[PDB]
Amino acid sequence: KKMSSELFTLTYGALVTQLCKDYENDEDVNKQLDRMGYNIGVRLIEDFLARSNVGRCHDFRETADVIAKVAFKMYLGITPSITNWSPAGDEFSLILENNPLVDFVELPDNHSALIYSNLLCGVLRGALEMVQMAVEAKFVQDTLKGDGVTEIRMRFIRRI
Amino acid sequence: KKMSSELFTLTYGALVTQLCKDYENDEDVNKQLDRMGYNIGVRLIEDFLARSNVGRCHDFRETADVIAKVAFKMYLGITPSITNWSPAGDEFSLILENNPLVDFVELPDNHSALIYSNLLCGVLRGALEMVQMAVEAKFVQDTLKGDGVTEIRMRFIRRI
Ligand SMILES: *C(=O)CCCCCCCCCCCCC
Ligand SMILES: *C(=O)CCCCCCCCCCCCC
Repeated sequence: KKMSSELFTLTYGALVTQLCKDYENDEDVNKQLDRMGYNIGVRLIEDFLARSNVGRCHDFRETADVIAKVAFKMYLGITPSITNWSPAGDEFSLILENNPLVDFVELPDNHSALIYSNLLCGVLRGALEMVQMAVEAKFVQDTLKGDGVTEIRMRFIRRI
Repeated sequence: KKMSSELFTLTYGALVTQLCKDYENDEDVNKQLDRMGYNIGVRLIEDFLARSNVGRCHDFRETADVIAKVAFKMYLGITPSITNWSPAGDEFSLILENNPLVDFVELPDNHSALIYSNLLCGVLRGALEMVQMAVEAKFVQDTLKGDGVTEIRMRFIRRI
């Protein structure tokens, strides 16, 4: 059954806090969050494929639509918009007006290099690798850093 | 907006995995999970009170009903049953047939002392402390350990 995001967001917060304690270095935390996200994505994809009707596909644009309109809604309760497609159609952006994971959070002094929700990039990359799609996911905008929106840039590297 | 539990459960899994790496001792992990839960509960209560109609109360039985029928549903998508009330009415149990947090999980060799979802005990204790209620929350049954259900025993210690 569906649930609100508050407990999830606070739990993610505990994770970030623990990593900051474990490494005392924002860059290390960013790296670990992405790694964990990757491992999560490799597992999460099995659940998604079982609960969706995409079957076996490899189309990048279809993948963008499914990620934004189905996966994000299913696992985070939000529907980001798909924007800025590259001429080649191998790059696009996910625009989030609101990011549940940053609720109740206030990025402190000197923590500017920290990419708080970096876990999501790993999830996207790990999940897509399992469907034979090598991609690059990265944050280019973050409301926690004063930006108007949160933006995840997606780039298709090659088929695996 | 509401969301499924899979990403939350896998994220919690990453947290437990990290703690196991950080301490290499199940008892330490249990302790840290509970501590984190406590900190989460102290914050989560503010969100709950703002989104509920309980106002300022201190009744233990009412609290049990609200926890099981409102809070668990709101934050975890499940409604545990309330059972085994003590004669004094200062103790009760939360019975969970299904615990989202243990999905996709298989408690390994020698990890028997680990209380995988211990975070929840801390959440309950921390949240209740903020409403002037000192309590003890502990797992007495766990489906991960072969039990028929997951059981969280709640005991009212005193008003703060
Ligand atoms: C076929 O060409 C489309 C296949 C799309 C598969 C998308 C899998 C995404 C699941 C994980 C994303 C989680 C985002 C929060
Ligand atoms: C008045 O006597 C009842 C007040 C009950 C407050 C309950 C607060 C519970 C919120 C945190 C529990 C989270 C469980 C997943």
